[PDB]
Amino acid sequence: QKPAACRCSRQDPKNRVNCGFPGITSDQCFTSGCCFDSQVPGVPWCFKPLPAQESEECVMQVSARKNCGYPGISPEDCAARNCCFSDTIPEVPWCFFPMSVEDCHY
Repeated sequence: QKPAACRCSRQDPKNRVNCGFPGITSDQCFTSGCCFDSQVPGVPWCFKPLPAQESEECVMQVSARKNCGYPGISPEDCAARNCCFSDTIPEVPWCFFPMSVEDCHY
């Protein structure tokens, strides 16, 4: 169902991964659980969204993560400094700064 904007907004157009069959409409794309955008040329207009998070300020591409914790920092201690926490991808910052959800459009 319509992924929230930052899951869409926050991806680099060159890293979009196709979603939907070809000629799928805005609505079918969004309701397929993907992102529609018809303003950037040359890239998929119906693409898969970023993995969600509890807060949308924490949603970005793994590479845009700036470290905010330290090896082993607890999810509780990571929250105390008002940082995001995500232990799903290995070998990247599990505690990183969030980014103000505002750049986030469709």
